Formats: sequence, C-alpha cells, structure tokens
Amino acid sequence: SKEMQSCVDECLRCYQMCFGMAMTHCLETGGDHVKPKHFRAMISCAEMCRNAAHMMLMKSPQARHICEDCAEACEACAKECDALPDMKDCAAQCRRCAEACRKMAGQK
Amino acid sequence: SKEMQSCVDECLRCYQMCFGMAMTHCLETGGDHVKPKHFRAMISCAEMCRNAAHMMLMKSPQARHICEDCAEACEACAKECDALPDMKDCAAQCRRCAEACRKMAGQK
Amino acid sequence: SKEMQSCVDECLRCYQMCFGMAMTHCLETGGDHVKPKHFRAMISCAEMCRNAAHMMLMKSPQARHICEDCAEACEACAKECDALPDMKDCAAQCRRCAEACRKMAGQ
Amino acid sequence: SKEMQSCVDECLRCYQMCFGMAMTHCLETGGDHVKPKHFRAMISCAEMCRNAAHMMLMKSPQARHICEDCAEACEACAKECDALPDMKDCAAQCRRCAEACRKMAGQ
Ligand SMILES: [Cu+]
Ligand SMILES: [Cu+]
Ligand SMILES: [Cu+]
Ligand SMILES: [Cu+]
Ligand SMILES: [Cu+]
Ligand SMILES: [Cu+]
Ligand SMILES: [Cu+]
Ligand SMILES: [Cu+]
Ligand SMILES: [Cu+]
Ligand SMILES: [Cu+]
Ligand SMILES: [Cu+]
Ligand SMILES: [Cu+]
Ligand SMILES: [Cu+]
Ligand SMILES: [Cu+]
Ligand SMILES: [Cu+]
Ligand SMILES: [Cu+]
Ligand SMILES: [Cu+]
Ligand SMILES: [Cu+]
Ligand SMILES: [Cu+]
Ligand SMILES: [Cu+]
Ligand SMILES: [Cu+]
Ligand SMILES: [Cu+]
Ligand SMILES: [Cu+]
Ligand SMILES: [Cu+]
Ligand SMILES: [Cu+]
Ligand SMILES: [Cu+]
Ligand SMILES: [Cu+]
Ligand SMILES: [Cu+]
Ligand SMILES: [Cu+]
Ligand SMILES: [Cu+]
Ligand SMILES: [Cu+]
Ligand SMILES: [Cu+]
Ligand SMILES: [Cu+]
Ligand SMILES: [Cu+]
Ligand SMILES: [Cu+]
Ligand SMILES: [Cu+]
Ligand SMILES: [Cu+]
Ligand SMILES: [Cu+]
Ligand SMILES: [Cu+]
Ligand SMILES: [Cu+]
Ligand SMILES: [Cu+]
Ligand SMILES: [Cu+]
Ligand SMILES: [Cu+]
Ligand SMILES: [Cu+]
Ligand SMILES: [Cu+]
Ligand SMILES: [Cu+]
Ligand SMILES: [Cu+]
Ligand SMILES: [Cu+]
Ligand SMILES: [Cu+]
Ligand SMILES: [Cu+]
Ligand SMILES: [Cu+]
Ligand SMILES: [Cu+]
Ligand SMILES: [Cu+]
Ligand SMILES: [Cu+]
Ligand SMILES: [Cu+]
Ligand SMILES: [Cu+]
Ligand SMILES: [Cu+]
Ligand SMILES: [Cu+]
Ligand SMILES: [Cu+]
Ligand SMILES: [Cu+]
Ligand SMILES: [Cu+]
Ligand SMILES: [Cu+]
Ligand SMILES: [Cu+]
Ligand SMILES: [Cu+]
Ligand SMILES: [Cu+]
Ligand SMILES: [Cu+]
Ligand SMILES: [Cu+]
Ligand SMILES: [Cu+]
Ligand SMILES: [Zn+2]
Ligand SMILES: [Zn+2]
Repeated sequence: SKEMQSCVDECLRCYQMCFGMAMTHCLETGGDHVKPKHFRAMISCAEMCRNAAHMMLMKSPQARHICEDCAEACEACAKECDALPDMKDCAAQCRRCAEACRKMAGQK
Repeated sequence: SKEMQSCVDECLRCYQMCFGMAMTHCLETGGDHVKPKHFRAMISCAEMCRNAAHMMLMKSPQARHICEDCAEACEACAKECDALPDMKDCAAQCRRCAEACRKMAGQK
Repeated sequence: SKEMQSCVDECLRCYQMCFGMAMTHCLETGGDHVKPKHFRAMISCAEMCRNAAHMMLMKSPQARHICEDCAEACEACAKECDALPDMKDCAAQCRRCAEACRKMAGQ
Repeated sequence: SKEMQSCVDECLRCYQMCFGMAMTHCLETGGDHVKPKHFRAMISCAEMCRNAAHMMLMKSPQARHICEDCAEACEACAKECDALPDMKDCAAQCRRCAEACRKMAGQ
C-alpha cells in the first residue's frame, strides 16, 4: 500500500504522457507520429495504464495480473517511441512505468 | 427507464462507432481522416458517449445534464464527419444519438 | 471480426449488467448486496468488461490476452452472484460473457 | 499551459481520493458509507473527475464546460462527505478540486 500508491501514481503519470502526447503533439505533427502501429501503441498503452490504475485503486483481485500486462504494454509502447524524433521522453516514461508495474506485480 | 435503456444503448452504439472508426478506418486511411480537428472531434465524441452511458447506468444526479452535453458533442462530431468519404454512417449514427440524448435529457 | 463483434457486444452488455446492477439494485437493497467481496467483484468485473471492449475496438495487440483475463473476471463474478436470488440474471450474463471471452481469446 | 496541468493533476488526485475511498474504506466500513446517495455521489464525482482529466488532456473543445460541471460534482460530493467520520480529507480534496475546476473553466 506504499509500493501500491507508487504504481498508481506511475501508471497515472504514464497515462497522462501517452494520451496527452498522442492527442496533442503527435496529432498536431502528423507524419510518422500518426502512423497506425505507433499511434495505436500509444492509445493502447494509455488505456492500459489508466485501467491498471483503476483496478489497483479498487484493490481488485486481478490488479497484480493486470499490472503484469501493463508492463508489457509499456515496454511495447517504449519500443514504438524509440524511433521517433521528440518521443524519447515518452519512451523513457514508458520504461519507467514498466519497471514499476513489474515491481508491484511481484509483491503481495 | 425505457427511454433510459434507449439512451444507454444509443450512446454505447455511438461510442463503438466513433472510437472503432477512429482507431481502425480513420487511422488506417490517414489524410483527412487524421486531421486534428476531425480526429479530436471523433475521440471527444466517443468519450462523451461512453461517459454518458456510465453516468446514466449509475443513475447519477448529473446524467440528464451530461446527456445534454453529449447531444452537442454528437451534433458537432456529425458535422465533422459529413465531408469525409466512408464517414456517412458515422455521421448518421451521431445525429441519431444526438436525438436520443435530447429526448432523455428532457424527461424524468 | 465476427466472433470479435460478438465479444464486444457481450462485454458491453455485461458491463451494463454488472455496473448498472451494482449502482442501482445492489446499492438500493444493501445487506449482502453491498458486502465488500461481492460488490468489489461486481465493479471489478464491470471495469474488466468495459476495458476489454475498448481494447478490442482499437484492435490492440493485447486484446486476446485481456479477454482471457476478462473470462476469469466474469467467472469469478458469476460465482459471487450465485448466492443471491435477485442476481441470477447477472450471474447468467457473466457466464455467457465468459464463454464469449474464451472463444475470441482463442482465435 | 500551467493552470491546465494544474486542473488535470487536481482532477486525477480527486479521482484517486473518491474512487479509492469508496472502494476501500467506505465499502469496508459499510453503514452510512454505503448509503445510496452518499456512495453514488462518490462514484459519480470520481468518474466526473476522471472524465474531465481525459477531455482536458485531449484539448477537447468542451473541456471548459465539462470542468464547470466537474466543479458542481466536486461541491455536491464534498457536502455528502462532510457528515461522515473519516471522510474529512476526501471532502477537503473535493473542495480543492472544485476550486481548480472553476479557475480553469474561466480561463
Ligand atoms: Cu502501475
Ligand atoms: Cu500496479
Ligand atoms: Cu504505466
Ligand atoms: Cu505512458
Ligand atoms: Cu509523437
Ligand atoms: Cu506519437
Ligand atoms: Cu501505458
Ligand atoms: Cu505508455
Ligand atoms: Cu501500468
Ligand atoms: Cu503500462
Ligand atoms: Cu510509445
Ligand atoms: Cu508509450
Ligand atoms: Cu511513452
Ligand atoms: Cu510514447
Ligand atoms: Cu506506460
Ligand atoms: Cu506501469
Ligand atoms: Cu501497473
Ligand atoms: Cu444516450
Ligand atoms: Cu441519456
Ligand atoms: Cu452519443
Ligand atoms: Cu459516435
Ligand atoms: Cu474517417
Ligand atoms: Cu475520422
Ligand atoms: Cu460520436
Ligand atoms: Cu459521442
Ligand atoms: Cu451520448
Ligand atoms: Cu453524444
Ligand atoms: Cu461522431
Ligand atoms: Cu464525427
Ligand atoms: Cu459519428
Ligand atoms: Cu464520425
Ligand atoms: Cu455520438
Ligand atoms: Cu446520445
Ligand atoms: Cu446521452
Ligand atoms: Cu468480450
Ligand atoms: Cu464481459
Ligand atoms: Cu457483467
Ligand atoms: Cu445485488
Ligand atoms: Cu450486488
Ligand atoms: Cu465483467
Ligand atoms: Cu461481470
Ligand atoms: Cu469481457
Ligand atoms: Cu474479447
Ligand atoms: Cu469478462
Ligand atoms: Cu462479464
Ligand atoms: Cu457477480
Ligand atoms: Cu458480474
Ligand atoms: Cu453478472
Ligand atoms: Cu453479478
Ligand atoms: Cu466476456
Ligand atoms: Cu472478452
Ligand atoms: Cu480539473
Ligand atoms: Cu479542468
Ligand atoms: Cu475533481
Ligand atoms: Cu474526488
Ligand atoms: Cu466513507
Ligand atoms: Cu463513503
Ligand atoms: Cu469527488
Ligand atoms: Cu470528482
Ligand atoms: Cu474535475
Ligand atoms: Cu470535480
Ligand atoms: Cu467527493
Ligand atoms: Cu464526497
Ligand atoms: Cu471527496
Ligand atoms: Cu468523498
Ligand atoms: Cu473532485
Ligand atoms: Cu476539479
Ligand atoms: Cu476540472
Ligand atoms: Zn493477463
Ligand atoms: Zn454540462
């Protein structure tokens, strides 16, 4: 319930990063920033992180498993953000969240 | 509670239309389909319709007001979808939902 | 994307059932209807089903896995709804969704 | 901008407070904490705050109006949390968010 508020805070920060970037910077730049695979990864990751926050906040039985999946979502989205100019901060945030997701998924 | 299940069904259908089209057809086509104003309208409308469904399902005090706003979101999004090839079904759905939103917002 | 529109429709129906029942019938009845384990199962299942719908609608890479988990959520919530006579429709809906979740997760 | 990231941060904090309290402390205590009007206000307010954050993050045209409504949700939920033991922090947070909502709705 300390590593927990940590994972919640991290997943909400990452939700903000990925959803906020997609719908502002990426949408406004166009080009590679809105190519299906990259953009879908961003929206997918943002929803996973927001859904993970929710499941943790209600102390769901499946919170630990959901965060395990959120770690994969975060990792996949980091890879898709590495190639792009301006997306290196997002990719770092996603890798940071992925670590947090993995830590709390392995505690009880 | 009949006009109610109607508004819920309509807003969920419209959520599916706008969010599903944005993230599949629009994202895959590119061009006009991902221009910021049009795309933002689609994502905005989808979330409004999904949020309206939620507030109705929990019999929120603000459900009637939220649907009033959802009607405007739906109308605005219909206008943004009129110009675009393959978006005519979406635009019709948005106008249909806007009507449903307006009916239930004016009853008890 | 036929078994897919099926899973979407089912998960949205089940979201409606579990969230709508929790916040209306269960909240209004009280008693066993708002006991933590039962109620948390309901809210948890509702969010899983709505999250699953979303991930499927955007053709997320992880949609198959998420639905696998949604099947377990639905099954667990069905068990928690069995003991109350007024929750029999909810429990059936959850078992129906769990089947749909399992079909599409294996495609 | 600045007052914007402020409203987002505040609405997400308030979402955390109201949803996390409802589903933990309130659900676990029962009694007044799960009476329909109070509990519905908490869930409603949490969703309003989370929905407002979303609409702001995507720079929706309707973000200003939505936050206006979130301010009312926050105020109403604060009133419903004032009476209850252990809900004093929640009520303060709701009043704080309501102010933030009102600032950005007017800028
Ligand atoms: Cu997390
Ligand atoms: Cu977590
Ligand atoms: Cu995350
Ligand atoms: Cu992120
Ligand atoms: Cu970008
Ligand atoms: Cu991007
Ligand atoms: Cu994420
Ligand atoms: Cu992400
Ligand atoms: Cu996460
Ligand atoms: Cu994640
Ligand atoms: Cu990414
Ligand atoms: Cu990402
Ligand atoms: Cu990222
Ligand atoms: Cu990213
Ligand atoms: Cu992330
Ligand atoms: Cu994470
Ligand atoms: Cu996580
Ligand atoms: Cu509606
Ligand atoms: Cu409505
Ligand atoms: Cu709608
Ligand atoms: Cu729509
Ligand atoms: Cu389109
Ligand atoms: Cu579009
Ligand atoms: Cu729409
Ligand atoms: Cu809409
Ligand atoms: Cu609507
Ligand atoms: Cu609408
Ligand atoms: Cu639309
Ligand atoms: Cu539209
Ligand atoms: Cu539409
Ligand atoms: Cu549209
Ligand atoms: Cu709509
Ligand atoms: Cu509507
Ligand atoms: Cu509506
Ligand atoms: Cu499903
Ligand atoms: Cu389901
Ligand atoms: Cu359900
Ligand atoms: Cu019940
Ligand atoms: Cu119940
Ligand atoms: Cu469910
Ligand atoms: Cu369920
Ligand atoms: Cu499901
Ligand atoms: Cu599915
Ligand atoms: Cu499920
Ligand atoms: Cu279900
Ligand atoms: Cu259940
Ligand atoms: Cu259920
Ligand atoms: Cu059920
Ligand atoms: Cu149930
Ligand atoms: Cu299902
Ligand atoms: Cu599913
Ligand atoms: Cu705010
Ligand atoms: Cu705001
Ligand atoms: Cu708020
Ligand atoms: Cu709150
Ligand atoms: Cu409480
Ligand atoms: Cu409470
Ligand atoms: Cu609140
Ligand atoms: Cu709130
Ligand atoms: Cu708010
Ligand atoms: Cu608020
Ligand atoms: Cu509140
Ligand atoms: Cu409150
Ligand atoms: Cu509060
Ligand atoms: Cu509260
Ligand atoms: Cu609030
Ligand atoms: Cu606020
Ligand atoms: Cu606000
Ligand atoms: Zn999983
Ligand atoms: Zn309004």
